[PDB]
Amino acid sequence: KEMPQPKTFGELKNLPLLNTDKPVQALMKIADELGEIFKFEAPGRVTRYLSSQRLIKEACDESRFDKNLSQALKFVRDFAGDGLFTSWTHEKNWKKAHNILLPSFSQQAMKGYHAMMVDIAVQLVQKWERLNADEHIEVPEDMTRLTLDTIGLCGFNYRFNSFYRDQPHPFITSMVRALDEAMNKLQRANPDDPAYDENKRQFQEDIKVMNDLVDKIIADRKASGEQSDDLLTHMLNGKDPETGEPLDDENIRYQIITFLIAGHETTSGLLSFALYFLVKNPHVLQKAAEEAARVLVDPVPSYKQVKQLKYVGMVLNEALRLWPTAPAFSLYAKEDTVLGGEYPLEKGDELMVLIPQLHRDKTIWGDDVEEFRPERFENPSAIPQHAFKPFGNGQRACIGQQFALHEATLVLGMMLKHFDFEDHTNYELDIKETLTLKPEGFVVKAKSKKIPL
Ligand code: MNH
Ligand SMILES: CC(C)C1=CC2=CC[C@@H]3[C@](C)(CCC[C@@]3(C)C(=O)N[C@@H](Cc3c[nH]c4ccccc34)C(=O)O)[C@H]2CC1
Repeated sequence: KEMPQPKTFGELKNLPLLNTDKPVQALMKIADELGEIFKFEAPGRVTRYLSSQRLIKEACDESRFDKNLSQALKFVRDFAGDGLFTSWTHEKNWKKAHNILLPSFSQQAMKGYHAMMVDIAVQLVQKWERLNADEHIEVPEDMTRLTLDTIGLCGFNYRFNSFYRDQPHPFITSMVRALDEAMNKLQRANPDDPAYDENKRQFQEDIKVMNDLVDKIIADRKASGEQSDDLLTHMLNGKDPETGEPLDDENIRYQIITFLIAGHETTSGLLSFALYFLVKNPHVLQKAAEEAARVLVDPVPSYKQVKQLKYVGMVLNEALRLWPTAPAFSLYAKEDTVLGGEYPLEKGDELMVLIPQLHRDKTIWGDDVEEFRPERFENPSAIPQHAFKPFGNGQRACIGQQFALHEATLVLGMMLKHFDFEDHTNYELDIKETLTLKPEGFVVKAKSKKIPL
């Protein structure tokens, strides 16, 4: 049949609909109006936005569809290169890096990172214990300090020392400005008016800053023979069991840059949304706080204790349901195929999965999809295949999922053990869109339960 399409702007087709500060939220409203699938046309390109589990369960069939690099990922590839996130599945360096790194990101590998994660989580708790009575917490700012420092220390034994600064690390200044330039180029019609030579100049300088610190990190480690159990040691020593080859130093740099992007606001967003929903749902906060107090009986949490924070895990899954912090991914058709018995696609045709809309499919979740209810995840096995996809799909799924959830469960556990929280401004959710999503200006007050560390 005829696929629905949103409003057009003459020869510009649908392109101006993404000339907005909040394109994901705009696409969600278009999905609300048009339903499970809509065509999006621009001069020279056509994609289809999927919102229903019924169609997304077919999109997630790896025999029929593979990961596409969206324009967003193609612009990020200028500095993330052939790292896992910005590689095609058919690139030799994708399969090598995947085989070498995947065992180092397992639930079981988190035992080795736990001590380092505790180091940064304790720095967060001590910061909040040390605030004066009249002061508040800038939640996304503090969560980003935690997640960046955690990936720096577990990733390559580097301390960003985010709790010791207002001003970002020079690497982060360049990474954030490079990510901004990549996202800004999406809505940039003609990028060659002489105003955009200065953007392009700044872009090349930020790439050089990122390449220089990371190449130096790798070079320093190769020299010292120092064997830290971090991802960088794993990458310098590891061999792909298929090819028998290791990663080269350039590819290792791209992997580190990719991990630092991922571990920044994409991961801290989960913690910012989780705390937002907890302060807006005080009975849910109380239930999560009762679990944290019952389970976290030692001054520092153990790996086994974090694994026993079941309700805190449910809280984080329910935050990922409503506001997944990497809210879309792109696929292409491996062969001519028919989607949902109705939508014929040619080989190469592109799909975009709109994850926030998938997570609001009433046929899966029931009518009250806007409610924050962690009890939806009492038994995560009960969720049908391809209904809950905040970490993407199949062999191209998030490699960091167990790392992100261990980090988030540990620190949210400790926060709920150590503090009562107040929504002292009655904060109005305002979701800022970058490469990720965050509750912009989210602030709370934390009152110590005066429990020692
Ligand atoms: C919450 C936190 C969080 C979310 C919601 C998340 C979401 C995603 C989604 C969705 C994809 C699939 C993208 C696509 O185009 O299909 C993906 C791919 C990826 N992610 Mn993770 N990601 C992390 C944290 C997250 N990632 C962390 C932390 C790391 C590493 C330290 C990480 C490293 C990756 C890598 C690497 C890939 C690419 C995997 C592959 O294609 O082989 N990540
Ligand atoms: C780096 C990772 C984390 C990201 C992945 C993304 C995937 C989908 C993106 C994204 C959410 C940013 C907003 C545009 C959107 C929804 C998209 O459809 N974009 C399509 C369609 C599109 C929009 N503008 C374009 C300009 C040219 C070509 C295509 C487009 C695309 O990027 O391809 C974006 C966030 C950043």
